[PDB]
Amino acid sequence: SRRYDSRTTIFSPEGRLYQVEYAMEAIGHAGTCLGILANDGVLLAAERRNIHKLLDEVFFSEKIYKLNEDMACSVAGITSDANVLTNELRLIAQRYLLQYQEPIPCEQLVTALCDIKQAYTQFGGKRPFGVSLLYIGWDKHYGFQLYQSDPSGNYGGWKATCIGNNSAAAVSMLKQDYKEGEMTLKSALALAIKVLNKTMDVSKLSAEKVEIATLTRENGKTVIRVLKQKEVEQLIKKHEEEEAKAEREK
Amino acid sequence: QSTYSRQIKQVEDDIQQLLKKINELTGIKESDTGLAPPALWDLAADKQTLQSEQPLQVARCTKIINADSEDPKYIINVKQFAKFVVDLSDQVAPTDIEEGMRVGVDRNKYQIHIPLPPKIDPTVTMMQVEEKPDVTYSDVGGCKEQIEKLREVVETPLLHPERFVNLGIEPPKGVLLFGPPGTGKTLCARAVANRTDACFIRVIGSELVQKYVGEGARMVRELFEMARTKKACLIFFDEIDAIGGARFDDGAGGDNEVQRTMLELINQLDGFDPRGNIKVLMATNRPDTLDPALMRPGRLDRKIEFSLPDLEGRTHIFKIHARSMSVERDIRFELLARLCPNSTGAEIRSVCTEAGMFAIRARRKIATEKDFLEAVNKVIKSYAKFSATPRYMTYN
Amino acid sequence: YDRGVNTFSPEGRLFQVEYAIEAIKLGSTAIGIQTSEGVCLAVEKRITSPLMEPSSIEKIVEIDAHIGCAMSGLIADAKTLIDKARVETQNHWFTYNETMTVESVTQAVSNLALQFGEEDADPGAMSRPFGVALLFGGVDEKGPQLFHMDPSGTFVQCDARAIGSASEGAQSSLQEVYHKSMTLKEAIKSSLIILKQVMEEKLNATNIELATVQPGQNFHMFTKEELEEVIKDI
Amino acid sequence: SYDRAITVFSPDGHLFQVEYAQEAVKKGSTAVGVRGRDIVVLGVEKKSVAKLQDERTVRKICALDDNVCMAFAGLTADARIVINRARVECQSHRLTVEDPVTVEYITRYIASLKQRYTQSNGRRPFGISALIVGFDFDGTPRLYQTDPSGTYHAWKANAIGRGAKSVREFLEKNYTDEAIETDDLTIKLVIKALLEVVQSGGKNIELAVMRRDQSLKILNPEEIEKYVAEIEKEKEENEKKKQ
Amino acid sequence: TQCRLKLLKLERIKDYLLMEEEFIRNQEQMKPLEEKQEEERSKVDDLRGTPMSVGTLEEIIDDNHAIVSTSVGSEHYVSILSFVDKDLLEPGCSVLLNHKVHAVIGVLMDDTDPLVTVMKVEKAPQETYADIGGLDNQIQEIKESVELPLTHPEYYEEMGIKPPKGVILYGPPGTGKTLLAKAVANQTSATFLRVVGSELIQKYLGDGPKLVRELFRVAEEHAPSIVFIDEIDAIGTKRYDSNSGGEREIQRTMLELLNQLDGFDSRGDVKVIMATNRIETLDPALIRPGRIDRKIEFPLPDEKTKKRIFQIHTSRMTLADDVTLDDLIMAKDDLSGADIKAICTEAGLMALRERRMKVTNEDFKKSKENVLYKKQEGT
Ligand SMILES: Nc1ncnc2c1ncn2[C@@H]1O[C@H](COP(=O)(O)OP(=O)(O)OP(=O)(O)O)[C@@H](O)[C@H]1O
Ligand SMILES: Nc1ncnc2c1ncn2[C@@H]1O[C@H](COP(=O)(O)OP(=O)(O)OP(=O)(O)O)[C@@H](O)[C@H]1O
Ligand SMILES: [Mg+2]
Ligand SMILES: [Mg+2]
Repeated sequence: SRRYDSRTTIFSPEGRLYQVEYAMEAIGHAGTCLGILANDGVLLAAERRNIHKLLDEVFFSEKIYKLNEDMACSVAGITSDANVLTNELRLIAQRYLLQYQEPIPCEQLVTALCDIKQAYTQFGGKRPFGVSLLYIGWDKHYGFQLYQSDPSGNYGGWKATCIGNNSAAAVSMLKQDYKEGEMTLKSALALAIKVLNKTMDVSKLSAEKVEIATLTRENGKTVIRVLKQKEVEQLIKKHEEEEAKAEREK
Repeated sequence: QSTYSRQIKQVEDDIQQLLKKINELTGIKESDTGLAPPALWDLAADKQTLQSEQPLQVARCTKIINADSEDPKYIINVKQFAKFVVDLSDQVAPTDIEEGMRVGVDRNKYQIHIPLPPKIDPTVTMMQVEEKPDVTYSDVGGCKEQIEKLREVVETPLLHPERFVNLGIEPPKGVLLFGPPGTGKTLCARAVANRTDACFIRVIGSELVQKYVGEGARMVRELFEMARTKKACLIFFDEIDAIGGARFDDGAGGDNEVQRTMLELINQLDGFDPRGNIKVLMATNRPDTLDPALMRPGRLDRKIEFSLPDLEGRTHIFKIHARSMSVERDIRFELLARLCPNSTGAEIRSVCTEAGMFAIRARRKIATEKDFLEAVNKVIKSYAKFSATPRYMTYN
Repeated sequence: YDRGVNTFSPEGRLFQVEYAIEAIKLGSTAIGIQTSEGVCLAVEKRITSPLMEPSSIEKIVEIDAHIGCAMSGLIADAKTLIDKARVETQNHWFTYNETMTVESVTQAVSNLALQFGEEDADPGAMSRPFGVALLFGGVDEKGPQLFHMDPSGTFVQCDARAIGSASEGAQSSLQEVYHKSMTLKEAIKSSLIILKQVMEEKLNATNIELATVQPGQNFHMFTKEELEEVIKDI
Repeated sequence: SYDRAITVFSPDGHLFQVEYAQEAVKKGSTAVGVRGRDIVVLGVEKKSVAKLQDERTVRKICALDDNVCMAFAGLTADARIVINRARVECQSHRLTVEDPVTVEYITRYIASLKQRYTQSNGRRPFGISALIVGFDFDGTPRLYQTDPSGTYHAWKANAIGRGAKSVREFLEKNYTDEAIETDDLTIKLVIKALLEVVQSGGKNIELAVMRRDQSLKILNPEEIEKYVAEIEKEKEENEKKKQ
Repeated sequence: TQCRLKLLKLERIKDYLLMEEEFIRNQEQMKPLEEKQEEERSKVDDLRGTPMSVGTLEEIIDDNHAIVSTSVGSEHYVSILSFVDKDLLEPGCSVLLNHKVHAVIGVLMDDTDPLVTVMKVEKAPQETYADIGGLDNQIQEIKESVELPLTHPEYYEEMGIKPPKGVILYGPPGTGKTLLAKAVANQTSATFLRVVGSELIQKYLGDGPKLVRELFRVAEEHAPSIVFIDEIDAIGTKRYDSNSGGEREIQRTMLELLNQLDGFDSRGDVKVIMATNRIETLDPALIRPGRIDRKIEFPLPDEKTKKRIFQIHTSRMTLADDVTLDDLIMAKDDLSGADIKAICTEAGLMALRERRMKVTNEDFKKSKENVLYKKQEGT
C-alpha cells in the first residue's frame, strides 16, 4: 500500500535527508564519548550512560567492542543498532583476513561499514542506522589512527574528537589544550579526564562512572586493555590535585 | 533672487492672511459640520422639536387580530420587550402593514404610525455592497470561451432580457470559477463587477464564519432577503472553502457549525423558494472540496475552468501589462512566451515589474531586451522553487 | 496528496503521460522536413555560457548509417532509448541480414514508452515515463520517411514536424512554406529560416546542428565549416 | 523489494527529486576547473580542517584512473559510491579494450549511472555533481561536468557547488589566451578565482594539478602559500596603472 | 516668480470674500460675523441641550431620519437634526442623541479605537541600516519595495511600472529578519503596524477572520502604511488548544488574510512585510507572485561579514588589549548576528560582576563557553 509509506529515502524541498538529519539528534542524547590520539598509542573514553546500584557488569566494557585483534571501536546512539553494526564490522574484518591474510587496514574497515550505513539512506525504505562510531586502531601504513563515522555515511580521520552528548563542548576544550605532536599516553589521559569532567555535570567523576580503554603497541603486537578501577582512580586524584594547585595566582 | 525671495516671503505670509480671515468669518474645528449651511438648518430644527410624533419608538408587528372588522387591532412587540394590543394607524391605510413588517409606533399611546424599512438584521451584510472597481474587460487576456462563457450567462441576460424570453428559454443562474491561484478568477470578476451596472453584492467566504451557533446561517438568510428586494442582483461568493466544505461525519461534531451554514446557502438556491432573479458567482480555487449537492446544475449551471494560458495567451498577456511601461523598440514578446513554461497570469505581472526594476536599479530610463531575459530568469527560475502552480494544480 | 503512477484522470487519460508531455515544452527546438531528396534534421544547441564547448552537445545522433534522430525535452532520458534503438537495429541486421525499415525501429522504441510500473515488475523496470520526444528520419526502401515519436508511444509519419519550446510557433510557419516539390537544398535553407526566428540568440555556426539522410549517401552531419556556407545565403 | 516510484513527473513538467538534489549540490563546497594546454587545474575550496582533522581523509579530489581525476560537490556519502563504481569501470575497460579509458567515456558512465537512479524504483537521485578531468590518449586536455540529472557537457572552465554562480562570472572575463599560456599562469587563474569566494585567505584552498602524461600531484600547503603571495603582490603592482 | 503672479489673484479672491462677509454681518445684526455666529452657536447649545446620550446608528433612512439604538438597545426612528455632517454617519457609528427628544444632534466626537494602540507603534527604533552589518543584498531589495517608492514615487511612474507589492524575509533563525524590520520602521515615517503571526489565533471561534479584517482596516485608515507580520509561521505550525475546530479554523483565518492581501476590495498604499523562518510550511497560494512579489533570503553571515557584526556590537564597549576579535569569531562557527550579540552581551556582563569596564580576553572565554552550552543545552 501507499498510504502507510513513510518515504524515508527521498529528498526535502530544502536539499536535506530528514531521517539522516534526525538520526543526528538521536546521537546528541547518547553518552559522551571522546577519543584522543597520541604518538605512543591512542585511547577511547566514554561515560557509562546507564548506571545503577543493582545493574551488573559482566563484560570487559559495556561500550567498547573489539572488532579485530588490532582494532576496537566505541558506539553512540541506539544501543540496539550498535549490536548490529559491530557484528558486520567483525565479519568484514575477518573476510578481509580470509583473502589477503593480513590484518585489515584501519581506513578500509570504516569505509566498508559506511557503504552499509550509506546504502540504507538511498534505497530500500528502511529507517537508517542511528549510530556514530569512533575507531581506534593500528596498521602498518599510518601507525595509530582515529576515525569517526556518522549515520549519514560520512567518516573522517581525527586527532582528537568527541561524539554524543555535549560533543561541541568537549571539542572546544580540545582545540585549546591538544598539541600537534608532543603527546605521550600519560599526557593524553590527563587531557581525557579533564575534558570528560567538563562535559558531564556531576561534581566529580568516579572510577565507576567512566570507562577508559587504551590501545598500545608493545613488542610488535597490538595490546588493547581496559583500565581497571584502580588505574582510573589514580587519574582522578591527580586531577583534583591540579585543581587545588590551580588557585595559586591570588 | 532678492526680488523673488521677497515674493516668496509674502507668498507664504499673505496666503496665511487668506486662511486667517477665512477662519475669522467662518470658523470650524471639532464642530460637527462646516457650519456654513447648517445655521439655517437650525431654524428647521426648531420645526423638528414641534414635530412631536418624533421621537417615534420602533417596534414590529407580529399578529393582526381583526382586519375585516371595522376596528383593526394589532399586537405590537416593542423593544422594552413587552407586547401591546394597539389600534391602527391614524391615517395610513390598514392595508399596508402586515404581520412581520417592522413598524414604528408612538411612545405615549402605542399607536402604530409609520411602516418601515424592514429586516434591520442586515448590519454586517450591509457592508457587502460594492462601489465599482477599476478593471475592465480589455485588461484580461486569454479571452477565449473563458470570458465569453461568463458574459453570456451573467452580463447579457441583464442587459437584453428580451431575447431570452422571445426564444422561450430561461438562461442559467449560477457560475463557478475555478483555477490555479493567480489565473484571473478574481480578475475576471473584478471585471464583470463594474461593467454590469446592476446591483453587486460580494461576500468573502470567511466572513460568514461566525461565533455563535447558527449565526452564520442567519447571515446567509439575511443576505438573500436583501438581494430579493433589489430586483436583479449578483452575489459573488469569493474564495468559498470556508462554508464550501462537504458533509461528512466523524468524531465529535467536526465542522458541524460551518457545515450547517452551507446547508442554508444550498437550501436558498434550490429549496422551494422560487427566488427573484439573482445570478451567483462562486470563485474557488479548490473545487475538489465543494459538496456535490452544492455543485450540480440548477445551482451552479455552468462551470468555467481557468486553465493556465498557453503560448498564444502568454504573448497576449505580456502586451496587456508591458504596453504601459517604456520598452526599447524591439521586444520579442513571443520569445518571452516560449521562454515561460506553464505560467500563471500573475507570474507574468511579476516579470514585468522586475524588468522595470533592473532598469530602475541601474539608473537607465528604458527597459531593454536583456532586462526581460534577466528579470524573466529571476522571477521564474529562482522564485519557481516555491510556486503554487505545481502542487495546487491537481485540486483544479 | 499522493496517487499512483498509473492513475487515470477522470477526464480520460493517464496522469503521468499527460504530464510528461509538458516536459517537452521545456526543451530545445527541432525541425524535420521530409523531401524526395532526403530528410533534414535541424536542432538548436542552446548553449548557456561562452565557456561551454559547443561540440560536446549532441542532439542529433546516428542510429545507423541510414536513420538519424533528433531529441527535444530531457536529453538525459534519451540515452536509454537511443541505445535500445541501436541494439534493435543491429539485432535485426544480425538475424534477417538487411537494413531495418525506419518505421519498425520507431515502433520498437515506442513499446518502451508505456512501461513504468511502480510494482508488479522487475527490480529494474522504469518508474516514470520517458521525458523525451524524438524525430527519427531515415531512408529505406520506401524512400525517405520522417517519424515523430512522443512519450505516449504514439508514433506517426509526418511530412514536416517541429517539436520543443517552439512547437506551436514553428509548426504554423511550416504549413506555409512546405510543398511536395522540394529539393534538399531548399529545405535546409527553409528550416534555418524558421529556426532563426524562434531562437533567443543569434544564429551562428555553433548554435545549430544540421544532418541529412539521402538515398545516395549515409547519415551525414554537417560540420562547422559546411554550416558557414548555408548561413551565408540567408 | 521496496518497489515504489520515488521520481515521478510534476504536473508542471519537472522532476522534483532531481530538482531537489540540485540543492544538495548548492550546499556543497566550491570547486573550479580550468584546462590549460599541457595542464589541468581543479581546486576545491575549503579543506574543512579544524586543526584536529587529518588532511589525508577530508580530500575531495580523488583519482578514478591514472589519467583521470574527479572532483565533486554535494553529499560526500553518495560521491564515494559513484567514485567506487567509476574505479571499477576504469579497470573493467582496461581488460576488454587494451587502451586506457578516455575522459569522455568514464564520464558517460558516471552520468549514465546517475540517470538510471532517477528512473528506477526504490532509489533517490545521487545528490552529487562532478568535474571529471583528464588527458586522452593524444595528450589532449578535457574537462567534463555532470549533475544529478545525469547530463554532461564539456567546458573550458567551470565551477560547481556553493558560490558557483559568482565564480562563473569571474571566469567569463578572465579566461582568455593572455592567461593559461604557462603552467604558472593556469594555477594562478584557479587560485585567483577561489579567493573571490573564500573568506579566510589562501590557507584554505586545496588545489590539485595534473600534467600531461604524469600522474596527479596534490600541491602541498607550502607551494600554495607561495602562489598566494604572487597574487597579493600583483594587486599592489596594479597601482602602477592607477597613477 | 509665477507663484506670486498667482498670489496677486488669490488675494483679490479673498479681499472680495471680505467685502461680502464684512458687509453681510452688519447687514445681519450690526455686529461681527462670528458674534452673530456665536449668537447662533449658543442657541444651538439650547437646541442640542444637556446631556447628550451616546447611541448606535443602525441604519439611515434617506428622509434625514435614522433608526438609532440608545444604551438600552431600544431603537428609535428619530430625525437627523441641525449642524450634522451626514458624511460622518456610517452604520455602527456613535451618535449624540438628545436625552429628552432623542434626535441625532450629531457625531461631534472623535470615537476611539483601542486596537490601533496595539497595532500601531509610535516608535523610534534605534537600529537603522548601517547598524545591520554585512547583510547588504538583504538591505536592498527592501528599499526598492518599501522605502524608495515613498521617497521617490517619480521613478516608478516614469518607468511606467507598479512598485512591487509586499516582501517575505525568510531564513534560519537569528540572521536578521526582524533587525531589517526595525531598520525600515525607523526610516520611512509611514504608519507602521506590527502583528506577530501567533496573535492570529485566539480562543473563540471566528475571531481569526475578524481580527484579520480589522487589522487591515486600521492600516487602510492610516494609509500610507506598512504592515509587518513577524513570524507568520506560528499561524500554521504551532497551535494553542484554545482555538476550536483545530486546524480547519486555522485555515479560514489564513484564507481571510489571503483575500484581504489581494482579494476584490480595491485597496491601496499598504506595504506588507512577512518575516518567517520555516517558509517551506506556508500555503503557496499565500506567497503567490502578485500577492507577495519578492522573497529576500537571509543566509547565515560569511566569515568577513560575521566579523563586521562582532565588530559593531563591540564598538560601544572598551575591550582589553589582549582581546583578539578574530580568535573568538572563528573559535565557533555558524553564528547568527543574534549569537554574536549574545557573546558580546554576556562577556560585557562578566565585566560588571567584577566592577570593571575592560572586557578581558577571559570574559569572552567564560561568555563564549556559556552561550555554547546555551546552544548545546536546551536543544
Ligand atoms: N488572464 C489574465 N490577464 C491579465 N492579467 C492576469 C490574468 N490572469 C491573472 N492576471 C494577473 O494576476 C493578478 C491576480 O489575479 P487574480 O487575483 O484574479 O487570480 P485569482 O484567480 O483571483 O487567484 P487567488 O486564488 O490567489 O485569488 C491580477 O491582478 C492580474 O494582473
Ligand atoms: N546581520 C546582523 N548584523 C548586526 N546585528 C545583527 C545581525 N543579525 C542579528 N543581529 C543582532 O541580533 C539581534 C536579534 O536578531 P533578529 O531579531 O534580527 O533575529 P531574527 O533573524 O529576527 O530571529 P527570529 O527568526 O527569531 O525572528 C538584533 O537586535 C541584532 O542586534
Ligand atoms: Mg481570488
Ligand atoms: Mg525576528
